[PDB]
Amino acid sequence: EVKLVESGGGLVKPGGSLKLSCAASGFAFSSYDMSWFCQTPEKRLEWVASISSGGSYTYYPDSVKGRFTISRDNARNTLYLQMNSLRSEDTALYYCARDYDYGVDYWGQGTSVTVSSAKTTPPSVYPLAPGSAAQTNSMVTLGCLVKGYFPEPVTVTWNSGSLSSGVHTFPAVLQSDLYTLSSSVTVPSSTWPSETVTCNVAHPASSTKVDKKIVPRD
Amino acid sequence: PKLEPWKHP
Amino acid sequence: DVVMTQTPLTLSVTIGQPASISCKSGQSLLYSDGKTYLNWLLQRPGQSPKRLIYLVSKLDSGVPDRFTGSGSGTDFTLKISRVEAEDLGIYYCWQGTHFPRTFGGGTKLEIKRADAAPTVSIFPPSSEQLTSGGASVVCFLNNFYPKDINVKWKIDGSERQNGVLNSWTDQDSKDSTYSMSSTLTLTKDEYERHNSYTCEATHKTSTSPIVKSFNR
Repeated sequence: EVKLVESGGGLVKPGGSLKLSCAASGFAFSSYDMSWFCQTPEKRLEWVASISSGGSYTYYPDSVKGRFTISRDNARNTLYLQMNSLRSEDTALYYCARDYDYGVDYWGQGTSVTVSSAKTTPPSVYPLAPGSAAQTNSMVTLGCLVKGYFPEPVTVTWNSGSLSSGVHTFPAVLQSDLYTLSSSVTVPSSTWPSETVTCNVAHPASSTKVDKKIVPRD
Repeated sequence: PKLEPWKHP
Repeated sequence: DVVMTQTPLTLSVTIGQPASISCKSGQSLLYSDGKTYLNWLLQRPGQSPKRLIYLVSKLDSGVPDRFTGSGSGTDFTLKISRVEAEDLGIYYCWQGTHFPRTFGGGTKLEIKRADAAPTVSIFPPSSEQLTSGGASVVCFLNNFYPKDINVKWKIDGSERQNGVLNSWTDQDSKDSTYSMSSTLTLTKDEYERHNSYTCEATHKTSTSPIVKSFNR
């Protein structure tokens, strides 16, 4: 099967550069035109660049022309996008794609790019426990608030993975250079407590892990 | 080649 | 440059039933070569785009014939003769006749199911947050249907909007419900000079708001 695996995304400053890569396999890479696309955080798709199979011809929308450069190492099955003069607007999920059948037939998995001058910041992780004895005394719902981090992503698990049903982890929202997210978990009021419920939050960009046990207030 | 019109011939 | 306008924005549809989506171009996609470069693609939630259609009506061979593309000029339709669970996602049309390639904005395809009122839970701020000198009240509204919901915050029976922060999940592909959280953020100081904290959810399933509340 045709396969496209993009790499190289991460946090960059406005004005900065970043070079993305796309490892192609399972087809004769050097026989096809290739492209880059991006999906903005509000899910707009946009065309970013295209290069002839041989590498002679390159094409750009006005919005990236002059700033971005597409090329390829045929010997080595790799597509590249050298991005310069980055601006917040280029913040997107970038996809490698193959041009065939009068358009595009395959898409890779995406690599994520954020252009921002905001600071890397580890999350605060607050435990959320109720008051009373549960409305539906049978099920209790808990959570944690993951506040104040940058950039994306964090991961949230409950008791290390083993409490996976009953979980809603909400998409993060950016509100002043800082993301906030919450997760809820829903368990028999007979297993809490009794047994412990812990949220495990990880934030790779600050190499931080937080394990917050949910203890019943007062 | 099964290219879009704006592509190089 | 070429404007691509897709309609409707979202479409809820019924397992078993047909569906159609529309896409208009600001200008003709017909090229002086007889071929029309009009494409459809699907993005399933959290997955990568998947080709669906090219040259108006040619089917990608991983896709079933349930789907048919048609149209000419400036008007195109994608139709699904009978919708399955896995059709959930965003459908984009896109044009490559005129330089530069451009995309329509996406039609989100949603699945119908029995109404559900949200299970609503309120949480006061944590002791830990309060020592940071801030306070957030959090409200979970979980596993409801349909997507449309309204949540207001009340502080001592006032109403407050100017520190709230909402977030919605995607339609769950297991139970087809939605969930939402609402976070009200204040200073410790504001929060300690008021008593009653209310989270009020208006859903279509009721006439009356779900009210959740605590004193202190």
